[PDB]
Amino acid sequence: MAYPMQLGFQDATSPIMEELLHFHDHTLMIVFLISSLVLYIISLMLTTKLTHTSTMDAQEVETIWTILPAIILILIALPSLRILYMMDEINNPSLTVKTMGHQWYWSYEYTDYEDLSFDSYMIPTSELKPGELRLLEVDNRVVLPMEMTIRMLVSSEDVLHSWAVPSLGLKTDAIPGRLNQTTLMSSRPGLYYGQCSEICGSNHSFMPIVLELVPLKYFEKWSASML
Amino acid sequence: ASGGGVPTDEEQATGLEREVMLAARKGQDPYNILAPKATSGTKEDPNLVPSITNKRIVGCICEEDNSTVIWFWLHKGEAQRCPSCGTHYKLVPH
Amino acid sequence: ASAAKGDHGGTGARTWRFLTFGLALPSVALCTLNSWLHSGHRERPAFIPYHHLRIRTKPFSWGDGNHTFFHNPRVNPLPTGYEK
Amino acid sequence: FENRVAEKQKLFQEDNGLPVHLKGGATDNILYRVTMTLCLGGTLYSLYCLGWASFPHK
Amino acid sequence: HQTHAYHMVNPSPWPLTGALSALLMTSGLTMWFHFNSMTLLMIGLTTNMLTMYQWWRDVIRESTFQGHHTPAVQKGLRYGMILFIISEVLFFTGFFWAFYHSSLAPTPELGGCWPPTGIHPLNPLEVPLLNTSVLLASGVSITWAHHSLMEGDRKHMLQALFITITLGVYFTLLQASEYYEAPFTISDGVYGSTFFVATGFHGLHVIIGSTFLIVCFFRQLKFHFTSNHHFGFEAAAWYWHFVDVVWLFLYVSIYWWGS
Amino acid sequence: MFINRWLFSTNHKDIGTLYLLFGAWAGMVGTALSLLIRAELGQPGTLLGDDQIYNVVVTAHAFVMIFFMVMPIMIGGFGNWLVPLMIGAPDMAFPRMNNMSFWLLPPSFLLLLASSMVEAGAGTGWTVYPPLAGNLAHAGASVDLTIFSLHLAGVSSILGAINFITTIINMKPPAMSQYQTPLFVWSVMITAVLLLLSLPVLAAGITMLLTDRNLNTTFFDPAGGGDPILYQHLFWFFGHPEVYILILPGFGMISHIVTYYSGKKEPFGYMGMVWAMMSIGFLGFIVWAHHMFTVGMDVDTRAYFTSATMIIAIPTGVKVFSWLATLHGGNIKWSPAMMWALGFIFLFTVGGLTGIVLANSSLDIVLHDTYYVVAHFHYVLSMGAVFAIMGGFVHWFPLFSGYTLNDTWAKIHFAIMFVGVNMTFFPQHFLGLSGMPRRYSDYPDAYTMWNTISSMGSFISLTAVMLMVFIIWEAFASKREVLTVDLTTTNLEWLNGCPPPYHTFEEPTYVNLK
Amino acid sequence: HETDEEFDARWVTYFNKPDIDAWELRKGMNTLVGYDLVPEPKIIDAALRACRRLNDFASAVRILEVVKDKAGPHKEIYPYVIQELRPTLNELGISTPEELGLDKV
Amino acid sequence: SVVKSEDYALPSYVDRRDYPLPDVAHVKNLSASQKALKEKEKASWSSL
Ligand code: HEA
Ligand code: HEA
Ligand SMILES: CCCCC/C=C\C/C=C\C/C=C\C/C=C\CCCC(=O)O[C@H](COC(=O)CCCCCCCCCCCCCCCCC)COP(=O)(O)OCCN
Ligand SMILES: CCCCCC/C=C\CCCCCCCCCC(=O)O[C@H](COC(=O)CCCCCCCCCCCCCCC)COP(=O)(O)OC[C@@H](O)CO
Ligand SMILES: C[C@H](CCC(=O)O)[C@H]1CC[C@H]2[C@@H]3[C@H](O)C[C@@H]4C[C@H](O)CC[C@]4(C)[C@H]3C[C@H](O)[C@]12C
Ligand SMILES: C[C@H](CCC(=O)O)[C@H]1CC[C@H]2[C@@H]3[C@H](O)C[C@@H]4C[C@H](O)CC[C@]4(C)[C@H]3C[C@H](O)[C@]12C
Ligand code: CUA
Ligand SMILES: [O-][O-]
Ligand SMILES: [Cu+2]
Ligand SMILES: [Mg+2]
Ligand code: NA
Ligand SMILES: [Zn+2]
Repeated sequence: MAYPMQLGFQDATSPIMEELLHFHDHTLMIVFLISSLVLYIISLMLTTKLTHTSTMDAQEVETIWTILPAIILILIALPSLRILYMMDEINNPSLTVKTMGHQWYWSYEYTDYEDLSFDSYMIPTSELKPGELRLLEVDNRVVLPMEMTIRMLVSSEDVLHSWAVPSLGLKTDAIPGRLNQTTLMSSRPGLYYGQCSEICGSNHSFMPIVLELVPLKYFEKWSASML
Repeated sequence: ASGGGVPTDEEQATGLEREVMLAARKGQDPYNILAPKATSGTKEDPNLVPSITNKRIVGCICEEDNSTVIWFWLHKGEAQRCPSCGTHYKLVPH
Repeated sequence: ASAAKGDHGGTGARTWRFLTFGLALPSVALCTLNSWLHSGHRERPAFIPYHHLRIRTKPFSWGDGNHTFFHNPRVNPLPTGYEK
Repeated sequence: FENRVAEKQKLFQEDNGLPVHLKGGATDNILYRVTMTLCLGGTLYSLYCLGWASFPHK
Repeated sequence: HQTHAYHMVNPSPWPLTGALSALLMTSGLTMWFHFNSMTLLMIGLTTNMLTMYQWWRDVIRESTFQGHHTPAVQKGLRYGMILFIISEVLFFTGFFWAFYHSSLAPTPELGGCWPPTGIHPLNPLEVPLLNTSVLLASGVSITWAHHSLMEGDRKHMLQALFITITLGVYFTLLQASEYYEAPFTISDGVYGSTFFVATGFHGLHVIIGSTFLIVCFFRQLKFHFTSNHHFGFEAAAWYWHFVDVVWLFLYVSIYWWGS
Repeated sequence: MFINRWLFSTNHKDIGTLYLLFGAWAGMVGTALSLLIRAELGQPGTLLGDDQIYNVVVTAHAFVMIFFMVMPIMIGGFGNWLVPLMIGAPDMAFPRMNNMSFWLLPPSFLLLLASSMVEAGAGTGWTVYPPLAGNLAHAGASVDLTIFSLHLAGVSSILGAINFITTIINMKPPAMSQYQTPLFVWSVMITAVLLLLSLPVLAAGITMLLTDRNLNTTFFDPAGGGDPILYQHLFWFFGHPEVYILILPGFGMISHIVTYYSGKKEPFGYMGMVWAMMSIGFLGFIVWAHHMFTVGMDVDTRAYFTSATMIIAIPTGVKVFSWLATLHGGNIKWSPAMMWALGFIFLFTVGGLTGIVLANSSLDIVLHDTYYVVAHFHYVLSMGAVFAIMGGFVHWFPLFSGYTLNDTWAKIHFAIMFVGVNMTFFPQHFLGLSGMPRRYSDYPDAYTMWNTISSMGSFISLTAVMLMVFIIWEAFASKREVLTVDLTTTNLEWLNGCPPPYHTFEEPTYVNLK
Repeated sequence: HETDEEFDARWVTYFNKPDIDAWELRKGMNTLVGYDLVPEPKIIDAALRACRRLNDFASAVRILEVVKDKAGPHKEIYPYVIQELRPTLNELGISTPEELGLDKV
Repeated sequence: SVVKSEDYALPSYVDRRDYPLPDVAHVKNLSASQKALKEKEKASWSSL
């Protein structure tokens, strides 16, 4: 989850999210460098009483400041697209889970074997147990096996929603009539939080997502008990 | 087939359209449709700038293909020079 | 293509009148014959209350709310089937 | 039909200071008044309708 | 007094009455759709027609009767009409995109096929082919009208322009009959939606274009056009060819390929 | 006379003035809505109500700022005032149609205000996506009034585009080619081409939403075989060109301001600037699905849209470097307009660069629908488009009015606004990277510090807006009349005096061919 | 585009034209100061003597001021230029801006 | 001396360090003593 005064991304919980962190570090360095260069050059242009107001020939220097940005863009696009196609690669999941968005909560279906499904609603602020997080906890968490490739399928039974979990690098829109797929793999046990990420009406801010990542044998027994 | 009955512009153009038409036929351009062609622009052979008043704005494209046009009021009297290239212009009021 | 016709020399009013009466209106006449010749009602199919058809998410702003604007009782079933 | 454009040209070029939308004669003023009255009255009516629609009606 | 060739237009009320007619038509549609009443809408449609009539009347006064359409002014009006037609093309492009989006990827609700289960399309070789011949023919006859006008031939201009209008009206009547006879409706899923909204806006433009041709017909009867100056006729002809080409795309896309 | 002049106008300057007044009033509305947003978010918990009232405010904020403030001010206001003067033309091509482009906007605005007064308002986002905006989840008149508001604004701008393109192509001196017209005129021509092509597609999409809501069509409704995502394509096919429409006249004014207060007779690299604006205009039509990287599109389509979007940095970089090269060697005049333009160059660059971050579809999965997007577009809108509007307003106010502003007050105003907007939006990058979603009325507790700071920033910007009103009042109250303006040889719009006469260029300029 | 010496010689020739008129004096000086250089004393000398032929003492002083201005923060250029011009200043009776108190703000 | 609004189309005076010799003199009208001064300026400036 996010923590107070956080500046950057939530710590990565999945290898893909780790890849995104390093790619963001690379891109932000370039962003910093170019912004700072432009600010510096502005100050340089403005700090001399020397003048030169006659016509200036442009041809030579426009080569520099076309070719240099083109090279920089290529230096961004290459790692960007590598991660894109990595995130797309075939992986062979062990488990498929569906989630359906609704106004205003998520339901989950685990129907590889038995017909397991339940609804997952925000815990009202007045009912939080001590130490629980305002607007983030749910009554029924999305229990999942850690260290395993999971296929998430996402849809909606009413308006648009979007199913997100920032620390896993996931955001898949929930569209009625459409079954969108993403894959999820947590390197660690724990609790990982997300929030509805497409405006969906009166309680858009109040339909969060909580994944609970545990060893397979715990997930199996939990699954059985949820039937 | 064939036959007539459609008026011509000669017959039926009126107002400013007709003035422009009749002037063009005489080779004249009172409504500034054409670009004037430059003289050599010396003080001896200044560009001659018609006006219906005693001043008119000139735009000077000093060199072929300059994208910057140099604009100034030209007043009745002694020829004036473009402030960028010095080419001469003289107002001819009428 | 050059089509298969032939003239020019000058494209003029006479040529375009020639095309109008010699090609364009004869073609309209032919298609008018073809059409008013294949008219004659088709059998209306069995009514099936498919959920992707006869959509009603809001009543229409005319009539009883349930009839389309150029409703033809012979061939346009209502959501409950053919009327009357 | 005969070509009466010349007499229309005389009428609409008469030096009377009228704008072109009134230069045909009294019929122009009537049609203008009808148009503007419908527009301004209809606009006031639309504002009443907004007033009506802005509140719940049992 | 000016020494350029452009038109300084007298101060005019029609921009304001046109803008207000747009307010009345849109608030009128809202009232019709949500408050079961046509009153505002009928006022808006009326003031809209009044505005268009007086505005274009004044343009005729300014040009035919007052002589303000110099060649430079006409050239601006040519660009204006071409740009207007371009915006109309892009408007139709949105509906063709909707049609291809839905028909190339038919969803499970349709049966996963195009045409959808339960849709029985019109035969594109019957009235739709007839309406294609009708608009193509009108494109030939309006070209005859144009050449007759340029050659100074009043009678054959009027004959050809009358034939063009008659064909425009024929198309509209055929299309109205096909709308009544069609066994599917605008509420028949995305097939009906795309069919009737796209051909419906096209039919509206045929009516607009026919009205514009009729205006030209009565102006021609009153000798407004010269053999060299007749931009209103040229504009109505360009608009008419645009209506014909949109029909050809509809016929190939929706009636034929989409059947 | 008053009605003839101000309701029946066929004069490009008076119609420009009408647009500037309309846009200034809209700007107050938009500012109030922005303060309501930030009041709701300025402490954790709920201030106003749930997300419906909150997102009616957000939705209106955006529509007002975009369609009633920026576009009327830049295109209707500076465009009508300056374009005919900069080409020596005696008015616009269609001076009477021009007046209708203006008068469609008060009705469009009335329709938007009506949408928020009836039922529970249109709480949809300015993107108006179905099915939230459809007749089940937004039953009643509000969304239809919004659609009609957009229809009228769209007609206004399409007819305005026709006017500007025709005027700029057809009404220059016969010797002046397109490559002798000023960059602001180019910027308006290209913006008008974008308006002409993109707005009809928006009109098509929102008409389909209207018929899905009222005539039982199903363009966007799966039950009929429709698709919500089709709406998104049609909307963004307009919506990406629209953001270039919002900035391009700003680029044009920045070129004139930087050139003028550098003491230069011309911008550096004129044909490069023309090339860059045309390139940006063209590329802005082939990138729209970067608004759709999380909707489930195939990976090769995501790779194409990532790459095509990033290319626009190259022409845009040529413009930024050319502005810097215009400053180079200048006799710099530190006028208030120059300060706006310098702040523009830097802060626009920052927002353009976070836009390049977002163009990477892999990273956009995590940034999409978060405040990192909000930060990107307020750097280019609140510190780009707005800074160009303020710079142009302070630079050309003496031309339009004949009176001078107090330059010390104008510099104070710039200083306050600069602090305010940066305090508002810079922390929103942190909120975005750390996962705060868009269109939320309340947030998990961890996000409190940056939301508090951001809201405090928005109040500083409010103080700047109030001070702007006083500064305009003080200028009209004191009546310091303009005497001499420098550099008129390369700024033709000043050469008829301040304010210019009602009719200018009744006798056209003389320009020979040589 | 040319050698420095060719540039300076063109400018000396320009100002040395015997019947140079007031417009050409101003055009010359206002064009020259647009370049990225402080004009060589030999150019300034020719401009000052043009001022003399045009009976314009004030413009001669102004030309010395614009030499100082074009040097910017390089405070060594203007005293060097004046040093090089002192024979001409004395011959023509041209007082410097400093001698006239015109360097006071 | 006094600049007027109705003078906007005439060459004007400006103080700009990059336009050292403006298009007009700051003062156009001369008193008797100022006329005598301009005459004296035609003689050696060493005598001023
Ligand atoms: C003035 C308005 C404006 C402008 C000009 C831009 C310009 C750009 N925008 Fe922006 N954008 C918006 C307004 C604007 N945007 C809005 C309103 C939204 C949100 C819509 C909504 O959902 O409500 C948005 C959303 C948006 C998204 C969607 C993100 C998401 O929703 O998840 C993306 C993704 O690619 C994007 C990218 C860019 C890019 C690459 C540019 C480029 O044009 C920027 C190019 C500029 C530079 C790069 C800086 C100058 C260049 C140099 C100094 C050269 C060297 C630089 C490099 C080598 C990189 N924008
Ligand atoms: C031009 C566009 C523009 C501008 C200028 C602004 C300015 C501001 N915006 Fe907004 N904003 C949007 C367009 C804009 N915004 C859009 C498109 C959205 C997305 C909507 C959606 O999600 O659907 C958005 C969303 C948005 C949000 C996110 C809401 C959410 O996700 O829940 C927030 C929150 O802080 C915000 C705040 C502000 C603030 C505090 C300002 C302040 O900086 C405003 C300060 C005041 C000014 C800048 C004055 C403006 C007035 C003038 C310039 C008149 C000048 C007068 C003369 C020239 C005479 N905006
Ligand atoms: C040639 C013969 C036909 C000619 C054209 C006839 C009508 C054209 C009217 C306008 C067309 C514009 C689109 C309106 C949308 C739908 C009309 C589609 C065409 C039509 O007429 O569709 C009819 C339905 O009309 C209906 O719902 C309701 C029809 C009336 C309601 C119109 C609602 C207002 C539409 C809003 C317009 C917004 C425009 C914005 C433009 C902005 C541009 C910048 C089909 O009838 P049906 O009974 O369903 O099936 C036949 C069964 N036998
Ligand atoms: C949901 C319902 C929403 C409804 C919204 C409706 C809103 C608008 C109400 C419209 C009222 C229209 C009244 C008639 C306007 C005629 C304009 C015209 O004809 O403008 C002409 C220029 O535009 C030209 O040519 C070429 C351009 C002609 C355009 C004609 C009008 C088009 C209006 C609709 C445009 C829709 C665009 C659709 C495509 C997306 C003439 O320009 P003027 O400056 O007048 O004169 C110049 C003088 O020299 C002439 O002698
Ligand atoms: C040829 C054309 C106009 C030149 C003129 O007629 O004045 C110029 C103007 C801007 C130029 C372009 C811009 O300077 C940007 C690019 C700069 C690179 O150095 C070459 C390609 C590059 C894409 C240039 C190609 C070409 O020289 C352009 C397109
Ligand atoms: C996004 C749009 C489909 C819109 C729709 O669903 O209605 C589709 C239609 C045609 C597509 C393009 C064409 O298929 C051609 C290219 C194919 C490449 O694999 C991706 C880029 C590429 C350039 C495509 C991008 C995108 O998928 C496009 C533009
Ligand atoms: Cu569900 Cu937002
Ligand atoms: O839109 O960026
Ligand atoms: Cu975009
Ligand atoms: Mg989203
Ligand atoms: Na809150
Ligand atoms: Zn010149």
